[PDB]
Amino acid sequence: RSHFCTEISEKDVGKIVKVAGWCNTYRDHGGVVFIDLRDKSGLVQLVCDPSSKAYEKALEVRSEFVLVAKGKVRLRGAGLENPKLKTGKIEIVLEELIIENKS
Amino acid sequence: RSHFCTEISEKDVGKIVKVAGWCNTYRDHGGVVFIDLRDKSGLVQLVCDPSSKAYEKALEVRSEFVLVAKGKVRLRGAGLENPKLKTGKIEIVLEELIIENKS
Repeated sequence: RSHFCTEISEKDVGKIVKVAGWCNTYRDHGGVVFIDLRDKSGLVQLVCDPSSKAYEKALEVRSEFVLVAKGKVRLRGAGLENPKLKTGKIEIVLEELIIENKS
Repeated sequence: RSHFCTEISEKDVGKIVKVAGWCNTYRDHGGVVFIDLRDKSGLVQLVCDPSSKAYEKALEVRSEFVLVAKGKVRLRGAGLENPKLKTGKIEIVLEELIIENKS
């Protein structure tokens, strides 16, 4: 059972959640993949590094790809909170990712 | 295998296709459900009537819900073609539908 993006907050840290949406922004810096996932409610940040089983799939993501993602909620890094997002204090550590469109 | 929404064309008439996207517009008229499904490639029309197994699920659709749909491609009926859309000569008769968000 999924959450809408903005139903996830600092209250959910430690929980495993499922979200479904589309890629608003994909970013890759220092080997770490950051995906802003958009759904009807708004945005949540997915984070994936090479130790995750989802990483290879995460690397194929492009803007507007349809994604169904599962992972654990955690706080964003020190000084990395985004005050303009409802979910801006947290991110989802990506454990599983399905790209519903082709590759 | 999915097609991107606007990869579906006249050459696909009669074939079964799978598409994934979000609801751009939901319309219900005369008991028939019309969904403009949007993905990275653009829009395609899904059509669903009460004789479809996917009808009860289709009734739950709202704008911006993430959908994964399967159905048969056909020509839009005479006079119903929409030349303002790439896929405007065709539509998908909905046979199966999954709503990936909570509905």
